[PDB]
Amino acid sequence: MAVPPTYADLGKSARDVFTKGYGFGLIKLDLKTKSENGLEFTSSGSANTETTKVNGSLETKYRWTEYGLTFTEKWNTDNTLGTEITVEDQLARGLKLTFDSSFSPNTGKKNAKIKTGYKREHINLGCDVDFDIAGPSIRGALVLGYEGWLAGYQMNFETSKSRVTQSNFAVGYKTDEFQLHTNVNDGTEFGGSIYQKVNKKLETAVNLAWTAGNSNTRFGIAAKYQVDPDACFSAKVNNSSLIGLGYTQTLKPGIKLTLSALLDGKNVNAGGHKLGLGLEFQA
Ligand SMILES: Nc1ncnc2c1ncn2[C@@H]1O[C@H](COP(=O)(O)OP(=O)(O)OP(=O)(O)O)[C@@H](O)[C@H]1O
Repeated sequence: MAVPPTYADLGKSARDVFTKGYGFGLIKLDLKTKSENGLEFTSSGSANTETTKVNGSLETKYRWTEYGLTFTEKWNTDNTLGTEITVEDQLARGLKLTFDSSFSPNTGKKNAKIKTGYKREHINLGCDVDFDIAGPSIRGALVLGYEGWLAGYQMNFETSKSRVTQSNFAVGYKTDEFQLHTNVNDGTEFGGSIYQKVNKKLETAVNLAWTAGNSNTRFGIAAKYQVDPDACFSAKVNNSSLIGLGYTQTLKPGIKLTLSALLDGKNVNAGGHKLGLGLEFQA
C-alpha cells in the first residue's frame, strides 16, 4: 500500500489497457493450472499466421510457501532450457533473491542471472546482475514513494565497455482509480501516460511518446469495458491511424476465447487486416 511498485512496474496499468485482450496475427493456445502451494504449470502454443511458424513453451513451478521458496523450470521449442530459484521474505520481510540459469544446446550459449529486490514503506530497490559471457552487466533501480507521488531512477552498467548504457528517470502519481506516469529514457525518449478506472466496468488509458530532436509525437487512446462478468470488450486507436479491437468471451468456466482484429485506418475500406484468436484454458 505505502509500498511502491518496482521501476519496471511504473505505468503498468496503462500499458495493460493497451496490451491485454489483444493477440494480433496469432493463434494462441494457453493451458494454465493453479495452486496456492506446490505444483502448477503453464503450457503455451503460438502460431504466427504470417510466417506459419509454430512456437511452444512449458513452465513448471513449485512453491514451497513454508519457506518463501519458488522453483521454476522453463522449456521452449527452440530447446531453450531455464531454471529459476527465488527466495522471498526469508532473511528480511520485503527481501527477494533470485538465482536464474539458462542454456541453449542449439547455440551452446549459457546464461546466468542474479536478481535482488528490497521493498518496504516508501521504497522499492532492485539490483540485477547478468553474468553474460560478453561480460557482466548490472541493472539498478530505485523507486521512492511520497503521498501517492512516485519518483524512480534506473540504470544499467556494462563492465566490458565499463560504461553506463542506460539511464532512465520516471515520475508519477498513483491511486487505485487514477495513475499518472511520465518517464524519460537516456535523456532522449519521453513517455507519459494516464490511467483511469472510470467505474467498475470501464478503464481508460492515454499514452504519449516523443523523441528529442524530432518534432513528431505519438499518442494512443484505449479502453477496456467489462460488459458482463463473462465478457470484456477492448478498443484502441493511435495517431498512426491504427485501430485495435478485441473481444473476450468466457465460453465455459475456466475457458476464455479472445478474438482480435487490427485495422489500418488509412484503408479500412478493404486491405490487409491482422486477425487474432486466443484460447485460454484454466485449471
Ligand atoms: N489475464 C491475465 N493475463 C496475464 N496475467 C494474468 C492474467 N490474470 C492474472 N494474471 C497474473 O499474472 C501472472 C502471470 O504471469 P504474467 O507474465 O502474465 O504477469 P505479467 O504479465 O508480467 O504482469 P501481470 O501479473 O499483471 O499479468 C499470474 O500469476 C497471475 O497472477
